[PDB]
Amino acid sequence: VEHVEIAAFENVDGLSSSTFLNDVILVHQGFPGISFSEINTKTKFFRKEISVPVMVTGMTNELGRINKIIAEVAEKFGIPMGVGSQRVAIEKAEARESFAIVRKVAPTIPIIANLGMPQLVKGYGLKEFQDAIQMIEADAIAVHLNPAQEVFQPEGEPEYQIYALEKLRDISKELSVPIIVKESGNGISMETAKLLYSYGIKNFDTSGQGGTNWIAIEMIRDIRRGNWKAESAKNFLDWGVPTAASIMEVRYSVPDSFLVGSGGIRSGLDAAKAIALGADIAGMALPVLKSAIEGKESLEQFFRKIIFELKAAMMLTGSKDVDALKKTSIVILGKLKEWAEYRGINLSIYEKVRKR
Amino acid sequence: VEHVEIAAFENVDGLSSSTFLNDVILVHQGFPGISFSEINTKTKFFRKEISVPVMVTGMTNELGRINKIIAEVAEKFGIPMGVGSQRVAIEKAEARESFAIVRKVAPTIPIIANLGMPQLVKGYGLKEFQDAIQMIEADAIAVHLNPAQEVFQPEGEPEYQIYALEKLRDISKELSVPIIVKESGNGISMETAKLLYSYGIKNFDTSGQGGTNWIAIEMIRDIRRGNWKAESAKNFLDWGVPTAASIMEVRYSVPDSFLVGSGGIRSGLDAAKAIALGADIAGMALPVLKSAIEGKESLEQFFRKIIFELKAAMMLTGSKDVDALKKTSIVILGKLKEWAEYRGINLSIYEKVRKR
Amino acid sequence: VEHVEIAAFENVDGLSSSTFLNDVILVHQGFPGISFSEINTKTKFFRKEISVPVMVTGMTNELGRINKIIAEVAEKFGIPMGVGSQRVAIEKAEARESFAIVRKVAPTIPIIANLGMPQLVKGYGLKEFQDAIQMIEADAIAVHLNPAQEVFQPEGEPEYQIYALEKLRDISKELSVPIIVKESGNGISMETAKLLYSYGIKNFDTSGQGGTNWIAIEMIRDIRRGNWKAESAKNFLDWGVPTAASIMEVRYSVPDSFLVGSGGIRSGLDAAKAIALGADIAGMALPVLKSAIEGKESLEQFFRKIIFELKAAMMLTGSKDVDALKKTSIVILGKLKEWAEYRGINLSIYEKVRKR
Amino acid sequence: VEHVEIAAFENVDGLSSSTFLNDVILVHQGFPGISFSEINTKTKFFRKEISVPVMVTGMTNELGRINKIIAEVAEKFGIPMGVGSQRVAIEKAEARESFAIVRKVAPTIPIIANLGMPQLVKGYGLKEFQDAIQMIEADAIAVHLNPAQEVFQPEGEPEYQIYALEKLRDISKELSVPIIVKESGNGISMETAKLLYSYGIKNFDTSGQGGTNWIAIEMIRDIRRGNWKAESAKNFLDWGVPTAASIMEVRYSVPDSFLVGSGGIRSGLDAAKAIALGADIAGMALPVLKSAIEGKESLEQFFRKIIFELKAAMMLTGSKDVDALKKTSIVILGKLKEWAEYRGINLSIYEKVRKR
Ligand SMILES: Cc1cc2nc3c(=O)[nH]c(=O)nc-3n(C[C@H](O)[C@H](O)[C@H](O)COP(=O)(O)O)c2cc1C
Ligand SMILES: Cc1cc2nc3c(=O)[nH]c(=O)nc-3n(C[C@H](O)[C@H](O)[C@H](O)COP(=O)(O)O)c2cc1C
Ligand SMILES: Cc1cc2nc3c(=O)[nH]c(=O)nc-3n(C[C@H](O)[C@H](O)[C@H](O)COP(=O)(O)O)c2cc1C
Ligand SMILES: Cc1cc2nc3c(=O)[nH]c(=O)nc-3n(C[C@H](O)[C@H](O)[C@H](O)COP(=O)(O)O)c2cc1C
Repeated sequence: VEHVEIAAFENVDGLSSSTFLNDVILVHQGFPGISFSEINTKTKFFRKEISVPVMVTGMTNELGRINKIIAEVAEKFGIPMGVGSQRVAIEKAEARESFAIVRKVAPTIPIIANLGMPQLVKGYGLKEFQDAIQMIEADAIAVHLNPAQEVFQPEGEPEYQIYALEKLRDISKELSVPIIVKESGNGISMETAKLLYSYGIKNFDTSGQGGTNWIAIEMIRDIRRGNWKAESAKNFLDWGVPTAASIMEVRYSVPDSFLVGSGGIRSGLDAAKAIALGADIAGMALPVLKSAIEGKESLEQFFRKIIFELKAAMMLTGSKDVDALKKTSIVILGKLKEWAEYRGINLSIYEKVRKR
Repeated sequence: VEHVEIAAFENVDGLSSSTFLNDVILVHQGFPGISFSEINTKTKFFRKEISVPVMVTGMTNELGRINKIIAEVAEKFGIPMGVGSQRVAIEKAEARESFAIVRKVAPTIPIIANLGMPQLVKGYGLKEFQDAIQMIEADAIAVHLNPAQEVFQPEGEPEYQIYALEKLRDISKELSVPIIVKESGNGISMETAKLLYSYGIKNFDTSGQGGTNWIAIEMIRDIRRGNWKAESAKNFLDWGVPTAASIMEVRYSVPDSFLVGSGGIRSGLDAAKAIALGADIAGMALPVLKSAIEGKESLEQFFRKIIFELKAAMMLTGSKDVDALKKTSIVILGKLKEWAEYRGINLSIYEKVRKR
Repeated sequence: VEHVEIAAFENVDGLSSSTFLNDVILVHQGFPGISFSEINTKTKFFRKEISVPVMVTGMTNELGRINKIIAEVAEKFGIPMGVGSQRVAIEKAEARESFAIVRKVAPTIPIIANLGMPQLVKGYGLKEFQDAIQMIEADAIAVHLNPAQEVFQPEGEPEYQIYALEKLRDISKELSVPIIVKESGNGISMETAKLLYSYGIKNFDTSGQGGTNWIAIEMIRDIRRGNWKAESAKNFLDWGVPTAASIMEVRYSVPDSFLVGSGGIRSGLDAAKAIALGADIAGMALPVLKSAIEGKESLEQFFRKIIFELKAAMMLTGSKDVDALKKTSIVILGKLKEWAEYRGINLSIYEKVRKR
Repeated sequence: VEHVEIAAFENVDGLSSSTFLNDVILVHQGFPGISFSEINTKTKFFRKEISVPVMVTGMTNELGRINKIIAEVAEKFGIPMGVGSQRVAIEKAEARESFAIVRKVAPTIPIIANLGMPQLVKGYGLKEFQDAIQMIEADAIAVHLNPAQEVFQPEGEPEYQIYALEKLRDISKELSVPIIVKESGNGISMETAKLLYSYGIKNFDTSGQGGTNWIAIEMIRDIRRGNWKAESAKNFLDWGVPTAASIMEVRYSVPDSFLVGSGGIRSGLDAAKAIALGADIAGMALPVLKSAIEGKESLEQFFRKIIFELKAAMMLTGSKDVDALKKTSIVILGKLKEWAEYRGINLSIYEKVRKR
């Protein structure tokens, strides 16, 4: 598919965009108070325990073999996996297999189902959610927001009438698993998290700018068909809430949330920063795709590296476990500091909130 | 004409200058609450409704055909258009046509007459103003300030005594249509807006630095004649109030103003930022000229793009209409923030005023 | 002489240093409320009136012809002129003419004698000071501080003991003309100004970093002799109080001072900024020397250029005279803002002070 | 030895790291109030007086000759010298000489022993400490922290259980000399300083980032071995507390500490800055190694240069002695300013603490 081709092989990772993660420093503790072998990376993911506080977030036959590779490696490492949109599989019986195998190959890890928010204004509802969940015996379902991508694509247009949320709220009352609302690379602001929260959504995946740039992907699609919209997309390459800013806004405005910090997480250090900032876990998509494309051992080496990097940051902050990481001392500098200040985030009360 | 030749084909657009608009961020809303097709870009321009909150601002035989192109396309898109200085048409009856074509080809949109503050200093009075208006059946008249251009031009030297403002006030009480006071690239400060406001001026067009650089144009003219003033002009290339700062200072110092945010507006995103910051409409001149020179179809495509970009910023901020855009969430960072703080602009109270 | 050779023809103007004047913005006024021909640049210099608020500051047969040129042009333009150090003329009768000529060629302007603070640590006293004054019928005497130069020069080491100030205080009591204390490229701090003030010094010339870099001059002298001190000098190239910061410190700590704002003043805009910030007049040395070396007509053109640029800044700020310019609206940003804040300069009470 | 090979000949000094000392400005005093020849650089180092407030910090048969050169030059200049880790000398009776020579060739200066904190959880205790000290007749012992280096090295893992401090605390009551706790290039934070202080540690050596980058050194070791941990070390090159930030944090959090400011000290201006910021003395390692390798006269010239540079900064700040330097006027700007602010270092109570 053209989207996968562009994302994996063109220069669109963080193109003219920023996570603001470089504005976050984890304070080095020269006397850690622990040994490396005592570091415990285990944490809760709803009703299950996972081995490392990171998930693979959703990415849409050839698509099913990447999904297979990702799922088996995720299972091995005890990390949760989101699948990409299950709309095609809801509609076409054939496509059901390229999702199913996930649970054949990953019996124990949390698996998160996926449908787009715009589908809720287009006839999708309780049944479809139940089908997407059943299809992979999912432990949760992610509902994704991608208005920026939809705005810049040749075809169709974004529809996010409030009805979607009213329906989602109804759905949440009969679903057997939790709902996560996630972005797709442009981030969740406090106004959006408060709005979602007001309809009963308590679980968020920031998916901020700085990682996969979908506006850049549509720019490329546009250039490829000589569409003038490409020039317009260029103006919006840096559009969105940066991941680090998104983590703060969501944690601040809904302190009881379960929070995935994703969008440009490219190292275990990035993952450690996201968690220390306020996330409960870090999410990754694009670098998982690129490694899985190289093959199973490449993705295994990828996760070994991400996990080493995470434990390195844990060790060097004297953080024996994830709960300790979430309260370790940080510095916030530069644009992220200015962002937080303008946005009314009292850093003093932020600190308190991130640490509880 | 030399000035048009230099503006169109030399490197004078934003030369060593800045709008400060890069310090303005529109907060992305992942659940916009609207569909793209419900976005309404209509707004008021004095007694008329326009289709988009953007105007072409004034730009001075061959200058009549560019005006004709601009005017038929502005009519098509339902956007207001200011003409360039009518001085030559007051002084020569034969220059009237290159303005009279405007109303034949654009019978319904607001059309804004144009005379200089220099003409008012020099004994233009009511009749000249009435004649400029009648010549194009104008819906208002813009009076331009260009002391910087006058300072640096090979020939002549500016006069801006308060007697001209006494004249303007006298004229305004007998005119059939409102007066807009606009700059020409170097922007309107709070002192200047307040002074004008004390003389009954309520409508402003910021025309701040960052776009067409008239000091740069005169520097080039000076270079061309081997005039030593070109070195002095170079020291002044970054002179003036940046467009974003000017929007802020005028809205802050005259809360009730009708305000055009102009000077370096080059995209529908720039336009959306200017309006969200505090302008009622965005103005553009130079890129409209450059597209009109290419032709009617080039300029039609230019406007479709501006409009698409505007609506994309409204969609992605959850702004269903121009009133909502005016109150959407922003971040102010960097030098603009330092500018505002130094100039006594409480950013807390600024938010209140811009949202009303 | 080697110092003039290096200053005039090597890369030492602003080398790795900064005036901080780029952090000072004069607020553009689109309706100035004055005309260009009514602008009055006349100001006071002790008991004389000068035509422009700028002086040539001191610069050390061939040295007497550059002085002669500078003096005749300064007389022509009505601007005060400091001579360079008169030590050699106190020490040798023959060296007197290369100064004396000054007063033959420049009978009316203020002329400022020059002796070093190192001469006061070394046994110059009243008579030597009187002789320096009489030799050129000076209207004031400058005593220069150059400890950085002395530190890094190949030969010898600085002495700035307190008895030299006791001596200056005593001398000042029997002198017929005022004493100005000036630096030589490294700027005057509030601690230094307050100390000088406690001994009766009322008149200061900032000579801050960002213009002529004397540490760079000595570095080059050191390099030219294979002297290892060159590498040490390199580490101190950005040593000193930037001119803009020095102006603020002296104005704030000695509000009643007469203040020359100098050190890196390279245009009439620089000069206008220095005065707006708090100086009574601006000072220049190096670019005058460079022009003088090309000849009298070149220097005449240089002054015409400086004056035009000063009047342009006055015009475009609506400042009818120097007193108006001193209270015109400014913006302070960036490092200078941070400098001022850290040094306890409340930017609100600073405004009050500079405006009186 | 590989670590010396890499430190001395690869690009690892300040690689992707920063001391933050460029954010510290010493205020120039154009009238110093002292002479160069009167400047007194003597200061206390526990029970001894040293000639200059700088030490050589510890660096680990050809390792002995470098040590012998360093020690004899340090003796000549009256500067204290730390040795590298004595672990091998404890285990191997042959290695004792390459440390003991130090004391034959430097009978009078303070000599500082060295063992690593992780040894305390691996069998080392009072006896090994007494041994280390006796072997070189030490005046103090340094216990080093190098967790970041141990994390990234091919072989092994960092062990810093609290037991190590419990043991160290016991040892401290029976040792005949003081204990200094030092980092090794990644700096000491307030949490770590306060933790050490709670176990009785009063003496600290910041060894902050910006100088020798041990994560970089291990990265190169990993590269050379084809180890994938190299890619992970690259992610951590800028990890740690910058030297200037560490000096502020330790002085702030343990105001009566004896404090060595080290990590990236490369000139006497860096040393002066470190001292004025709040250190008692400055420490250097890498540049001493590099000079020692070139030979005795090179190292002699190096110290001459450092000392001249320190006295230059003392002269130019009007600091007659080390006590005066510690209270001289400074400006803190930029990232260091932001770091201190985030970390709750009230810059006003900081000023008091560092000046007492
Ligand atoms: C090829 C590709 C396909 C994607 N498809 C989906 C999708 O079907 N569902 C969805 O929720 N997110 C989708 N995502 C968005 C990711 O889940 C993630 O939110 C975003 O890429 C930011 O993370 P990253 O920077 O680690 O890639 C897709 C991303 C990629 C790269
Ligand atoms: C070629 C040209 C001619 C102009 N002539 C006029 C004029 O006659 N009247 C006037 O009010 N403004 C004049 N303008 C100023 C514009 O109206 C506008 O204020 C300024 O160029 C800043 O907007 P921009 O950056 O979008 O060009 C002129 C601008 C251009 C480029
Ligand atoms: C070649 C040269 C020689 C100087 N000699 C003197 C001196 O004799 N007396 C003194 O007070 N200042 C001396 N100055 C310092 C200047 O008066 C002035 O303070 C300094 O150069 C900063 O101004 P500028 O950046 O405009 O050069 C000298 C400067 C130059 C360039
Ligand atoms: C080659 C080398 C070996 C080192 N070995 C030791 C060691 O044995 N003990 C120790 O405490 N620190 C050791 N250090 C760290 C230094 O003492 C110092 O803390 C660090 O290098 C930062 O200072 P610098 O940037 O001036 O080198 C070593 C440094 C170098 C360059």
